[PDB]
Amino acid sequence: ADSINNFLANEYLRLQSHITSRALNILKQAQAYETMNQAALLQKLIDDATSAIDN
Amino acid sequence: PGDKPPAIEDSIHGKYAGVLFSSASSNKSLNKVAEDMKYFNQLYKESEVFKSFLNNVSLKRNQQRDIISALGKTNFNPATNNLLETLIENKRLDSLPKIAEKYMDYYRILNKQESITIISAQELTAAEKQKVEQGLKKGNANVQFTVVYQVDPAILGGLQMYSGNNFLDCSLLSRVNKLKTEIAKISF
Repeated sequence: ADSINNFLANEYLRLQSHITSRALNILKQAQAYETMNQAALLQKLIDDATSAIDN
Repeated sequence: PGDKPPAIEDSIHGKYAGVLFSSASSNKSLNKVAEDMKYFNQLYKESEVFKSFLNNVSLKRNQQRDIISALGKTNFNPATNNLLETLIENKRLDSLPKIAEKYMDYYRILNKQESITIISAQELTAAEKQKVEQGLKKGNANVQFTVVYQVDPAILGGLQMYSGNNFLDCSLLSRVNKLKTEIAKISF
């Protein structure tokens, strides 16, 4: 009886960590993609400036 | 001018030329020796026998002394005569040409006149050249100079001035490179 109770308790804790970790990783991964999107937009701007010099 | 040559060097020809410059500038004269050394340089390249004589090393000291006298015992400043005697005694006669050249260099450094070279891609119109002279004048404004032009660069619309030992770049090519580099480092 005690083993199953301890098993369920510790297993519940492990599942909570798994859910929060997934919820945290999704948001962090999204933020990384957003920074890359913003950087790409600005990089495009700089390339237009360089092309203007060349022209 | 303080009996001090422009530069001090430990090379053989440098050592002798500096002593000659100091000694000559000491008593009274530098321009007289300049003509003497200039005459030797022209002769070293124009007269074949004279060049072979100087380079000849199997020659005895007395023989070298007699041939030099036959060249001329006057029209050479006493310093020049004493210099030749010393060279003969020290077997340094072969290096006499270099010394000459080196000396004139120092003399030409004392010359205030200088030649300025401008490099531009586009051909310089005469009207534009006059403006350039006005700018160089206003820059110096205290020394007369002779201008030289040269147009075969990769730069465009840019001017680069060489003045003896100084270089000033106003080329647009530099501006192009600087901007492309700084735009890269924006670190947005």
